[PDB]
Amino acid sequence: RAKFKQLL
Amino acid sequence: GSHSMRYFDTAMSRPGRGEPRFISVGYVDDTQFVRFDSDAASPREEPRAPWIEQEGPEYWDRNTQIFKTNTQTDRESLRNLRGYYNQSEAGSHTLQSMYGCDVGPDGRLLRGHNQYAYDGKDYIALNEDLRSWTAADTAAQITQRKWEAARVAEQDRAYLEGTCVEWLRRYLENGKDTLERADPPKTHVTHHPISDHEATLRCWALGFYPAEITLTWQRDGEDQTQDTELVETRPAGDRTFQKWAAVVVPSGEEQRYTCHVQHEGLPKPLTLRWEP
Amino acid sequence: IQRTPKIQVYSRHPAENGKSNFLNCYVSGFHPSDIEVDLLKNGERIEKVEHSDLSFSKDWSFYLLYYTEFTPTEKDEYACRVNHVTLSQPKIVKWDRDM
Ligand code: NA
Repeated sequence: RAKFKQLL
Repeated sequence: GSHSMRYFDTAMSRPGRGEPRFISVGYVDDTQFVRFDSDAASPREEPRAPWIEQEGPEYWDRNTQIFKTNTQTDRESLRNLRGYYNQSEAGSHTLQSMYGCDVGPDGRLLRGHNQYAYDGKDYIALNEDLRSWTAADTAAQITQRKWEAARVAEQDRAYLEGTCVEWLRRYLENGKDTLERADPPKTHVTHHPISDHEATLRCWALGFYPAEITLTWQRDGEDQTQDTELVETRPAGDRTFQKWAAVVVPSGEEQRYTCHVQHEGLPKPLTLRWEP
Repeated sequence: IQRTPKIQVYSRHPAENGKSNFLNCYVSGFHPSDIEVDLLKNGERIEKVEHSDLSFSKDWSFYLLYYTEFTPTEKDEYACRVNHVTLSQPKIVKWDRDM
């Protein structure tokens, strides 16, 4: 199950 | 008996050739179970493992939504990183990430991972505490302060300790016949004359899963690390892996050499010799 | 800033002349991800070769597997031809049954 990534 | 779920994401800009390509591939150990590629012509059918099929369309929709959001986030991240490094708009750049969790035979969390690299260089990583960050440089310090301000580590920790572990356990159950089956290496030793004076002994391991394996040569019971050529473990295309290790030995001295093989699928470690 | 690909060319199953098999070219350890791989039969490009999905190792270096069905013989020569930014010219690695 994928993870929401955060803006660098 | 231990296992890992890991996503490997690559976002790569390509000025003049559209928006950056985003691809995310998810693995349970050495088994890919999902791919999302922004360049794919028709999603679906982008590949998914069998034991993923039973999860149903709501599961597919949810993951697709996350991948689509991740595509945009990584594109914006690439724009930010270009600025952080004072880079021109002309070059291609690459943002990679790895995230996921490791569990033990009992399914308990061993540790979580969430880390990045820019242009092949480590950029930022969530520490093993799942609370603090290690930034590689003054650019990544900008990301660190943004993530600290938004309490991002807390969100990553919740995913890593919760979602990640719970879904890995589910996948393992549903795919037990494959994911929890270790296939041992099929092994043999070959002999390849180089000259009248010496020959290569090559110890082969074939057909094994998972990829982790130890393959070594000893001479008179002593490790030959420096004199051993060890190729990288390589996929066969049927889920299994292959590897070999080779030593150059003096003619007639072959029986002094032993190949040693350890792997999860073996009831016990192997010792092999050339058998002419 | 760049890493040159390692290249291995090999079969899925033990080679037996006259028996259908799969020819693999595994490229790994490279960066950046741009790469061009051909499988060759007697020097000519094999059509419709498939490949795996771009992934990488924990040191961030990329890997891809290119593959096609083939039936080995005594006479037919197979190889893999790779181009990457780190290479001045395409690198050709021959299929050798013993590797
Ligand atoms: Na990425």
